[PDB]
Amino acid sequence: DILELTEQEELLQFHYHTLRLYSAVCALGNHRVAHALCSHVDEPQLLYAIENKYMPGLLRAGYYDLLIDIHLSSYATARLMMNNEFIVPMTEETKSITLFPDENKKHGLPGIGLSTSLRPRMRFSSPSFVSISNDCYQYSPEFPLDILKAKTIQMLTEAVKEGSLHARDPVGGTTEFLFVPLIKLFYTLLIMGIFHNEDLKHILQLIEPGLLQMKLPEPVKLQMCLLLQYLCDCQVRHRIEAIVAFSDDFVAKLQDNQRFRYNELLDFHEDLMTHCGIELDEDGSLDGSNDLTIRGRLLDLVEKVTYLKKCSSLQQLISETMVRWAQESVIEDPELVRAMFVLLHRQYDGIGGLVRALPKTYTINGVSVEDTINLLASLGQIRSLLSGKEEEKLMIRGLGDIMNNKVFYQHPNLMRALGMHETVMEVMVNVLGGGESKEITFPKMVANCCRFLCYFCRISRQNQKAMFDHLSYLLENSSVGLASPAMRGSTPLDVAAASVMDNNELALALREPDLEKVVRYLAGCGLQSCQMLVSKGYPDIGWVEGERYLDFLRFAVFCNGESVEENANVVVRLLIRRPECFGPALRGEGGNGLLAAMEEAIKIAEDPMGNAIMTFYAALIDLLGRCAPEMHLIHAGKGEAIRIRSILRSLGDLVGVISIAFQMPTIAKDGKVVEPDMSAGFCPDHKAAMVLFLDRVYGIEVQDFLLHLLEVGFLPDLRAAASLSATDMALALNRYLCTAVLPLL
Amino acid sequence: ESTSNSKNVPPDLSICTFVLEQSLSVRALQEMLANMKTAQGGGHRTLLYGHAILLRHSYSGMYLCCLSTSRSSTDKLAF
Amino acid sequence: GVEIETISPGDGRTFPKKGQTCVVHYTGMLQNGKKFDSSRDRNKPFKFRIGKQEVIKGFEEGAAQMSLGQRAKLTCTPDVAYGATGHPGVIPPNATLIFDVELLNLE
Amino acid sequence: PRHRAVNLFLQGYEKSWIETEEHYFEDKLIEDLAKPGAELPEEAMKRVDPLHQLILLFSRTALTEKCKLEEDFLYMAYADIMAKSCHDEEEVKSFEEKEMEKQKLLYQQARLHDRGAAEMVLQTISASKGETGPMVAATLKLGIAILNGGNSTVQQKMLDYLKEKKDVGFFQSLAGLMQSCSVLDLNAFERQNKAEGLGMVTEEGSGEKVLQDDEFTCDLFRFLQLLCEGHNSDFQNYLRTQTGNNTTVNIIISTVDYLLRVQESISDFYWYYSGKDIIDEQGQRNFS
Amino acid sequence: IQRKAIMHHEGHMDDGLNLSRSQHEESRTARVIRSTVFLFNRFIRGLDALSKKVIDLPIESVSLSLQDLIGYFHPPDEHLEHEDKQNRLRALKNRQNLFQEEGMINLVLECIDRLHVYSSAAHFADVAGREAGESWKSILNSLYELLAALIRGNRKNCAQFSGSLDWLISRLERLEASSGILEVLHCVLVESPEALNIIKEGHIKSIISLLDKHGRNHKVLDVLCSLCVCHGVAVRS
Amino acid sequence: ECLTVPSGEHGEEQRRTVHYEGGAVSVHARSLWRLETLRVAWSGSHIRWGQPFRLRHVTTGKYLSLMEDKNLLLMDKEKADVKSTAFAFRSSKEKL
Repeated sequence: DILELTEQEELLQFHYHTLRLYSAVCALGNHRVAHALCSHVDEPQLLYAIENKYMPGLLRAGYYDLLIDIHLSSYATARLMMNNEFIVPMTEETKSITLFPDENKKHGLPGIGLSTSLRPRMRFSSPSFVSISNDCYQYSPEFPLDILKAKTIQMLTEAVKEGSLHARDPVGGTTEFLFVPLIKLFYTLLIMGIFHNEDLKHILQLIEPGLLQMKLPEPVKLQMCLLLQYLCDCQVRHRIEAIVAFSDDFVAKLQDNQRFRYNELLDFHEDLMTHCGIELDEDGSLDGSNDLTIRGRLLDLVEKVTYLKKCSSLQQLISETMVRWAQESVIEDPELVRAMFVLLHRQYDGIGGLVRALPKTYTINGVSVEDTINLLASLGQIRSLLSGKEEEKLMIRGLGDIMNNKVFYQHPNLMRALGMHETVMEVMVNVLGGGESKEITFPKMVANCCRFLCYFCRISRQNQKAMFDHLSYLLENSSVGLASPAMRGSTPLDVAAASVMDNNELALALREPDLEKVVRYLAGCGLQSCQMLVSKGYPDIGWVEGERYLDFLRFAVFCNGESVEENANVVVRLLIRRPECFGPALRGEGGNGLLAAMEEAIKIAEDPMGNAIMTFYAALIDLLGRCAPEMHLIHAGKGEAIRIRSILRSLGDLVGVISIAFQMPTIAKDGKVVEPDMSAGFCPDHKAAMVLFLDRVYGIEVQDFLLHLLEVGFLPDLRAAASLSATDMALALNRYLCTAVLPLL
Repeated sequence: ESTSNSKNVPPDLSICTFVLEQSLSVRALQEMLANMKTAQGGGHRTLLYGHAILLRHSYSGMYLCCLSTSRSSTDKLAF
Repeated sequence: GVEIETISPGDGRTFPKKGQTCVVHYTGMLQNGKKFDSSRDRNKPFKFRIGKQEVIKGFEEGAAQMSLGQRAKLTCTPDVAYGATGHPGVIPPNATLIFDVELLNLE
Repeated sequence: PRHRAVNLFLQGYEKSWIETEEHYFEDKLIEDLAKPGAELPEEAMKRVDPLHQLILLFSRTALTEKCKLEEDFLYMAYADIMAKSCHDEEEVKSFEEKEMEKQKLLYQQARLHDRGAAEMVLQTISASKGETGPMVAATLKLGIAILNGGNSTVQQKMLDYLKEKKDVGFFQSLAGLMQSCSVLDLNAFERQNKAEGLGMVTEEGSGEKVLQDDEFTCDLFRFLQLLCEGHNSDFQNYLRTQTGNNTTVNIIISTVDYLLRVQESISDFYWYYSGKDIIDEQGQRNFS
Repeated sequence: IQRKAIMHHEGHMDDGLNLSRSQHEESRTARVIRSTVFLFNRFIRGLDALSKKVIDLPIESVSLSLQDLIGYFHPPDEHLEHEDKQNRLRALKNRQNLFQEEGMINLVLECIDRLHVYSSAAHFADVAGREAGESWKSILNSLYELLAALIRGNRKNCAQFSGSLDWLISRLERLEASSGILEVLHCVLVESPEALNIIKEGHIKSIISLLDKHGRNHKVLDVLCSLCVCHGVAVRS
Repeated sequence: ECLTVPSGEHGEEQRRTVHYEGGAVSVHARSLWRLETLRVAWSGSHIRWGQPFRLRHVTTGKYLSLMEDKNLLLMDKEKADVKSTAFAFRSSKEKL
């Protein structure tokens, strides 16, 4: 039997631990385990188990935990995760809500009313056990909800009647086993949102006039505090929806009142606030202090919200019960004390709750509701998988699904408010945290931290600024493996460059120690070998080292068409304080031997890599040229300009680089018909670094130097003349010659 | 612990350093039925001949006592 | 092989068509009196289309033998089962199944 | 209507402008309501006051070290609540109104510190070893609210606590906090004035970024000054050497170096402004 | 960092030993930690030198030292004030860290545990002397709790014991055995993924066969629960 | 860079090397030495600027003793020197 175990040991403990194993093996969301355990325990078995009054308390608690963790555990967790968000669509029912029910306006029932927030999708399944699929999603089948709704409230009325009667024989052992699983199931059902309408009205009639006046132990107090927290969250959501309705009507009213008064000199030209100043600057300027007669409704609804409530509502009951609980006796279990005082402060600081909930509120259009729901489900899956071995494929699928969504680029502020930045950051930290070799190497989270985030969002002076916070961690762990720099070499440096891509303020805000770090990482590549693509061993691949660091420094030092002097000074100082390249032409010096380095590279190109050394040197000289001070563009008198110019000119050798810029390994490549070597050989834009350094430092200050050079790309000019074939060197040589604007001086 | 001081075999002193404690008279026997400590002494009282003394180990933390057992590789009535 | 032992007769001539669903209230139990699955206690009948491999071959063949309103008592050899691998976590490998289906209606 | 930024614009109007009514409300009211003496037990300690339990919870949370101070919101809210409760502060009665205000402040300070409020502040300061988070700011605000006017009782309690516990990490944390204090940082202003075009045209963020935390530094130095107010001289002798503890640090010397730093920064700012004619408003605010 | 005294006659003048305040703080606690490490190391080294095949083997000294070590690493109990419990926990953590980073002893404690070649409790006992062969459970449970409390503080040596994967398989056994060390290891900390993923299909099947062979132990279910989600960080990680 | 004795089974087998290495060994103080005085009565004096005292490692019984090559390399407790184990403390000034 089962009730015989109430007097026999060594079996109650073992069965209780078996129930604990059944619940724990299906924890934190599972698919196969839930359906498999739906066979060992059944719906009528669970109904009879929760129905029995003489069941031992341990088995009662175990069965309640098993039912919760099998049948109703995933959607409850998803709703608890997404409760703090307040995504509200635009519908005629959304703006039809009122802050107060009627003109009586006493307190209003918290759970009773109309809600329109975008909640996650309810969808259960069936166990079947002779079928295909039904496991990947839609967890353990719907244990019936109407009979649960009736029975839970029925035997909760029975339990509160027994507690008020103060009997000496509870359902289980002490009253803890009687009350804790019941209130736990009630709270789970409530946060699922199944309770509503007359059932919720009956619940409020049951737990108010209520069991709070009775005497309860500590875990029951904790669960009631959680229930009151949920009620206050529902009230805050109702307030947010009322604010959404008001800010939907009043925004249109003020839009008309601003569109009609466009221009009807002037009164300070209105500071172009009509057209060039209609943004958040106008929104801050169009306050309710002193502007037109529209502010009457603004003040009226400010008072309506700040009636100190939605003293006259559930707040006084909550505070009185909390004071009585604190007065009754000393309280152990510091989690209970923390929850108690958190709830008390939340009741006394409803304005704090409002100002917390306001920034995360967003208004989405009614046409993309389904797409927003799909994106929210994808984010819920990502957050469930947050903080794997084979879950990497599921995360890849989720990220790919969130890639092809219109809401991502059409609503970047909503994306930032939803906080995917910290989610992806935590995922990346968990993936690469540990050292060694980053065992689960599949860097798509870096592509998502980059790519659409900070490309399609266009920063708006906010997204790139928020991304700038994790720059130190991004550049510190310069891992390897991403396909964006062709082969390995930099997975997060693309994100670091995209953070400061085209933001002058962020480039100015870049700290000197970060640049010092990056300079040290560049200087760490003081080695050379004859292998194909070796890094520390195993020269396997025969298909960039410090070129990625040089590209990041170029992006950090040159924003728009302009060269940041403050960054350039420290960059050039730390470059000349530690030589990097290995120039054989200089030999005795640290490096920068461009006289013979490119010749040796082009000689070893047709030898047993190739474009790697030439590209590295080109990136170095391009960084140096973009690092040069602007020649008379802003300042030409004196002061840290001729100094840096002379320092750059010292590297004599760089004065004469005609034999490199106008060198003739032009190579027709395709020529007549074949041999279009893209991989090995100098690029048409490889001399763009040469001409950029020349224009930035020396330039054509006189026509004598131009006549000495005659034609700058003389052999490139001959190659372009011979290109009159296509699909060859000419495709990029056209761009290279178009970048040669220096004749227009 | 034999101590000859021949500069080549050092002695040990940690196992020998004792710290004494509250010294009472023989007529101050305590243990009136039951008795924690609740000491009634200021301290730093100089030990006089005949006072009951308590020894405590500075390292082992315990108290030197006369065990209720016997033998200890001896053949007598001793403890 | 189907080893139908009919306990109660039904229509006597009704057979399930290809485009029809067999509404049943099966309570199939494993050997040694072990009830691995039950569809009646869930208060929800089972639907499956014949010829679409939506159900195990033994259940499909057993439904193709009973008539309308015919209470049946089927058994399933390990041929018409989850194979030598078996259903993970519920069905042991290389085991037989016993079915006691009761078709309520045919649609 | 799709880009209804009014829902975020109203946040600026609602965050502080309407918060003044609630700030005038609660605080002292809830502070005295939740501590009605020994409650109503109807029965030695009379089941302990609720805020005594709260202060004990905060003290035992600060005692449970994790080599890192957390970001608990309850500490923020309740430290602000006690600070506002204890800081209720023309020609009036020089011997009647002033004495009544002093008596009310002493009563509020006694109510707060009779339940180990000094120990909580001391332990929280000793926990964060140089981390200049907002928890240290809230704790220093509570400390200056407690020591407003320089009570001898709270000073004696802190002194005897530090003597009996031999707390060494407290002075090290104070030295680290003073070392991590910001400076005028003329280079930040030089980078700031070269904004988008000229001036804050983009208006993306009005953050200071030139004088980071002046309020935190002022609160810390006011706490240090109130710690030795009234010429107690026991703290003055203890704070110089800390002869009870094994490690000796001189907070007076570190204060001298911080004075040197701010003096050098102010002199550099003035010399950068030298040769100019009219002081701008931003330079005026930074100088003030 | 590797230097030497050397310095014939006069070495380098810029040399001065800056004394550190080891009196107080460490004090009596660290002193008795070092002395207990010394005594235990010498005693168990003499034991294992004597344990090399069949002077008589000490038994009473072994029991006394084991009981003293049990009392040394005892849990601080729950019927005490919070500050006293915290001080006791901090002292115990310092005890464990000084026991570990110094002469580890735990690695050769496993060498003492290695003598399971007896497997009968009757023949080795009477070929090697008298009694013994039964107090091994005290050793296993006591130093299992030692290792548990040692890791329990701040992620001390989870990877140090997880590196003994072969000896983890050796500890995976069903012959007069207690699974306390496995339960405490799985409960205390995941640390590197090894401690929660080197339990392969073979290990799971062997533990399941331990349940099948022996009776309903009711403790194997607890460690199997701990082999699932440990700290909440196993949210499908 | 405090004086350190090797461990991890290196000790009690070699047990002679005196590593001048610091790091994590410092606060996890394996590098600890207990000093003893020749005098018995009033052994624990405040210690003047110069007086001999024997040194023994807290984890290894090898007494600190000096060899003829101006290096210590330790020595057993039962075998100590008369002038290479005294280790008289030195005042603020050199030259005796």
